Amino acid sequence: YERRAMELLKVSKDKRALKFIKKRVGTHIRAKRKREELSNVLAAMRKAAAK
Amino acid sequence: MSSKVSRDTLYEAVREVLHGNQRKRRKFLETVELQISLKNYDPQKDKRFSGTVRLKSTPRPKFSVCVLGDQQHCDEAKAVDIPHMDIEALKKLNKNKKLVKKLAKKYDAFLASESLIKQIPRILGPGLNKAGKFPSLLTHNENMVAKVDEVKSTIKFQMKKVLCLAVAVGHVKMTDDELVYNIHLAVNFLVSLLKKNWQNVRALYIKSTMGKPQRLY
Amino acid sequence: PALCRKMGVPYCIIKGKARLGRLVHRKTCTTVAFTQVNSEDKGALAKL
Amino acid sequence: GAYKYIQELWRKKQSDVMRFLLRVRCWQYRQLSALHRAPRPTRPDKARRLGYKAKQGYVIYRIRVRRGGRKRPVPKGATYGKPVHHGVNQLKFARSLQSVAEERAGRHCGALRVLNSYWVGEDSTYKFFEVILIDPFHKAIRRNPDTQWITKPVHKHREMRGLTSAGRKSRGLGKGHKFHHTIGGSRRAAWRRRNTLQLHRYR
RNA sequence: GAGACAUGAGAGGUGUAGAAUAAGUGGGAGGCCCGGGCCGCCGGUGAAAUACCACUACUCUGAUCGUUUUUUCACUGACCCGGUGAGGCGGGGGGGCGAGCCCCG
RNA sequence: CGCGACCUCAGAUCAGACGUGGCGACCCGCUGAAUUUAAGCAUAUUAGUCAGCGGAGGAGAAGAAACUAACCAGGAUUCCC
Ligand SMILES: [Mg+2]
Ligand SMILES: [Mg+2]
Ligand SMILES: [Mg+2]
Ligand SMILES: [Mg+2]
Ligand SMILES: [Mg+2]
Ligand SMILES: [Mg+2]
Ligand SMILES: [Mg+2]
Ligand SMILES: [Mg+2]
Ligand SMILES: [Mg+2]
Repeated sequence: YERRAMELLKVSKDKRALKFIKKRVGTHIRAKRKREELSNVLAAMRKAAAK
Repeated sequence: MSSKVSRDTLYEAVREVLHGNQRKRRKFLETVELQISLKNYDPQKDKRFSGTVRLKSTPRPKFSVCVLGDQQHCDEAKAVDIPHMDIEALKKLNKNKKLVKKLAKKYDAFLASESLIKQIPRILGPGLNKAGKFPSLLTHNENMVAKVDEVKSTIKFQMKKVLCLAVAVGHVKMTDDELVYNIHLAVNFLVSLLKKNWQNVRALYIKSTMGKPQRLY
Repeated sequence: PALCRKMGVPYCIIKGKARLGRLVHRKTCTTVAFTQVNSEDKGALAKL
Repeated sequence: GAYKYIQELWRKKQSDVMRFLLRVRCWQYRQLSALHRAPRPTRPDKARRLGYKAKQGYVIYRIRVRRGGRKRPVPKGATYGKPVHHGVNQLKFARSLQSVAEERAGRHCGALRVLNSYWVGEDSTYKFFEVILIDPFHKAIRRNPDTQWITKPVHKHREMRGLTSAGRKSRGLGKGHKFHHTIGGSRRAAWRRRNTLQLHRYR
């Protein structure tokens, strides 16, 4: 589910990704922080592949 | 569609104007436009609150509001020096006759008076209502106290039941350092009411003879 | 392996847990570490 | 640091490594028999944080529980009287499958004490737990303080009186407004105290 | 394979006197053509005609490369069935009995 | 084509121990009705009670806050008003 949300964040459908993560983990707070951590992971690997 | 280059790397927010320094691309004067971007509309419903603002541009494509003010605001009419005529000369002016090469669709926003409007659509030519023009109060052109809507005469628009509009503000031949306080009105006058519609923010299209990509969000 | 890789210490996967345990005088042993060594086997290290 | 790495790894249960290991170990526990003695704890960090020590006298039993709800054991689905009591199918047992695993382990090796238990993979059909048992007559256990409390005679069949970790979670007792039902020690202690009638001498 | 899926993308319609229907959200009396333009427009007072600047998207598009859903076929390793005292399962080597099959002597 | 080491299992009238059953007034874990009342009766009530099953001890359970509170704050559990 983390990898499917990472695909959603790569395509940048962030509202859908938040609704999906909220459906999987249950809570809006936990879903928001999981989305920000997965977005941090995506940004890190993106700048690594860039440099 | 758009211009030839068709690229933008900016967000162009509402805390931004900062665009337009080579809009005069060719030798002529570009017919700069202004639009609204009301999305999310249901075609099988009715909506209201027509917009009529004073948009300070001082343009070259310019009509006027001079007919007819029949002998009431002479002090307001002779400052601009109108052709001051009578009801029979309005029969001449309207498109019932066949006299001269005159634009029958000359002025759509006619002068809001309280006398002649009662007898316009009965003996005159119906070209007023086929062309869809009426000296109504939408135009706010009372023109009796000192000066309201006579000297500048801004090109007006309307909020019909249609989705997209394209009404030209006219011409510029100048920079946007007066536009920075001229145009911030469309989003606020739309979101002030009728909240069973689209949200606040979007881009706007300005395409013309040549429409430079200036999609102000 | 990921830990020894990131710290840059050379690690090997030997074939035999009982063989490790027999060199450490028990039945089985999971891993064994080499720390610093005397001078006459530094060269044996410096190939291995 | 090793046990901390195992702990984080066992929290990452949906990783490909852990889902492989869980599936293969579930397969072989399925091929084994229902009650079984393990030779060593499969999860040593979990077992030691639940109380196990690598000494003589600590044993580990793997228990398999057929999972799902509890069906009412009445013939032909006929309970008699009161549609509110007509239910047969969607009923649920008051204790957990982990608690009944500890109870089956204790009832088989009835000369040992159930210390605790943990989860080692389920199934769709079964659930596999490992129960830490203690022989309370090994010298290495009753000749050492900090563990002869379980050799004391008031701790026979803790899992049958409901006072292991899983059984306590089933009893539902705690501190505060969530737990007023059991505010005299237990549920029927509370029921007794608030349903007795104190008839004093001088009323 | 199929399915809306990322998407690109040629392509518009008439009750009709119309220089096709001069049609869609555009409309300058011409930007621009050579110091000329042009299907037409204040000149069927014209479906709002529209000589022009086709920004919403017009019966809207064959396909592109991606993520997503379903159908068929096949595999076995979970799972299931059967048999047995778990008795010769799968692949591979020679002279060869016979086709003489075969460069053919 | 043997000899070891470990792992996972097995056997033994192997050496030494331990459990089983009873009682059940109080205690703990489950399971758990219907009579009854509702002037009928189905939710409700009876009642988480009787019956049923398991496990104890001289007591048991509980117990040193993932607590109460909203105050100038209190401070494990149990019992009484
Ligand atoms: Mg009832
Ligand atoms: Mg013996
Ligand atoms: Mg009754
Ligand atoms: Mg009665
Ligand atoms: Mg009755
Ligand atoms: Mg009873
Ligand atoms: Mg007994
Ligand atoms: Mg006690
Ligand atoms: Mg206790």
